[PDB]
Amino acid sequence: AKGIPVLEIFGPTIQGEGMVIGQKTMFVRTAGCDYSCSWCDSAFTWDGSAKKDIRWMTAEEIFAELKDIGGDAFSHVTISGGNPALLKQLDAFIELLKENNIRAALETQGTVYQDWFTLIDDLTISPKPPSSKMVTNFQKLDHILTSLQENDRQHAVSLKVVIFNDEDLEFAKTVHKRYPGIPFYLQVGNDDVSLIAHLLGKYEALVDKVAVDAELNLVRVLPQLHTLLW
Amino acid sequence: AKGIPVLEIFGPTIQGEGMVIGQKTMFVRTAGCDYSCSWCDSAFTWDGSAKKDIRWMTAEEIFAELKDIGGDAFSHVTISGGNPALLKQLDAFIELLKENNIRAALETQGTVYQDWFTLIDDLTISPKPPSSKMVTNFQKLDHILTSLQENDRQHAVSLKVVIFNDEDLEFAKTVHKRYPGIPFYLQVGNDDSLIAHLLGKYEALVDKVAVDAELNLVRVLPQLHTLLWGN
Ligand code: MET
Ligand code: SF4
Ligand code: SF4
Repeated sequence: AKGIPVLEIFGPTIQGEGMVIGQKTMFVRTAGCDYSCSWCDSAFTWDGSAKKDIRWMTAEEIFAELKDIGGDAFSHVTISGGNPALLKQLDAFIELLKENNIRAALETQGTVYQDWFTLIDDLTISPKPPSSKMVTNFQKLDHILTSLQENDRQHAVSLKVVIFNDEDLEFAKTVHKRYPGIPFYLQVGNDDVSLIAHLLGKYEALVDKVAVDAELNLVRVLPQLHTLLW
Repeated sequence: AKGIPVLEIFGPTIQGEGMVIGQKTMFVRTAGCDYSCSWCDSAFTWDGSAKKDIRWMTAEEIFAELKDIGGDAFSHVTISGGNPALLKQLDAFIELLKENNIRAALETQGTVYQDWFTLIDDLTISPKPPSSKMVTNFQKLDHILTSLQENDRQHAVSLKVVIFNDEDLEFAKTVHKRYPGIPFYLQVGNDDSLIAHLLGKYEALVDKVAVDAELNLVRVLPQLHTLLWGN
């Protein structure tokens, strides 16, 4: 259990949200989360239901399976969870992706810092809104973004906040106004219920609210391309 | 100086494609295109259908109307056409946007180069595929990207090639392999329900790139503005 807890490896596919939306990438979803958000779409990563399905793999084993699935049709890998920032062992895998000249992306809610953050080309910090029933530690969020700006990583970091209600939108203003020099992405909240027409109505409704708000000018409102496709 | 040929000024809205998709911005559409692409969705910018509807405004007049439409709910302006690169007069309007601390974006096919290219925060070079029946001058395209990489503007330039068939996809490989360092974008072409048809075209384009080894550092995106409001 000294390796990397891997849950699923699939691709190539398109990143459907965030800073690198549309990027063709391979996904390596790891296990473990320090959050228990109310609308966690990947609860199996932390509730223990997929504990038996965990495959503790080394860095070279993950890369070998990435080549058996993606072949040579990928140059970008996305690590997700869960909260992959909880795993310090990922440093060996992120370093392995760099040796093979492969760009790496990762999303974390911003509760724990790792030294290998400086190696991520597309680092997404995603603070969770109050609708998740999670308390946001802005002190730890400050330390992470400050450490990234000191290590000359501003070009690789973005902020993404999912919006389910008007209270989440006010939370996004607090995060955006606190870190003005960081690209800010607003994502539409998904409520599992022709859901494609229901989602474009939710996306357009969020765009209309941001269009009239003067405090959310340097933001990017995006939907989830994956849920619209599949 | 000289007035800027403006066709329409609206916003705030979101950018629906490419380098800064989803970015809230104000659109300032200029007139004049040195191309005549067969599927030009903005034919009125160059065919001469709306010569009377052109307002030759100065840099201060355009910025004044931007504040009347969007007020303080915008910090990003996108210049579209047409081919705004044919207008040297835009240097005054872009400098005015930088003075007011406003980011600027522009998309051009990449024929003519201007000095104010170094002032664009989100510059998109969009070479046209063979389906446009246009001839791509790669010798003239190399000059633009070389000038940007010399003026330390590689962090603000991207390539975007719209795809309608398999022949356009092979043209995107030639452009992507010719400029590896520049971020590359693939966009779905619209035949012009429309929404359910474009998703099938976007899904089909994703499946083709998913098994392609030459188009790896590529972002495949549709037209978001068409999926919400259509034509
Ligand atoms: C759909 S990928 C993201 C899943 C989950 N919201 C996370 O933070 O990892
Ligand atoms: S951070 Fe993501 S994976 Fe973790 S509980 Fe929240 S939604 Fe689920
Ligand atoms: S370059 Fe763009 S605006 Fe100009 S003719 Fe071609 S499609 Fe139309």
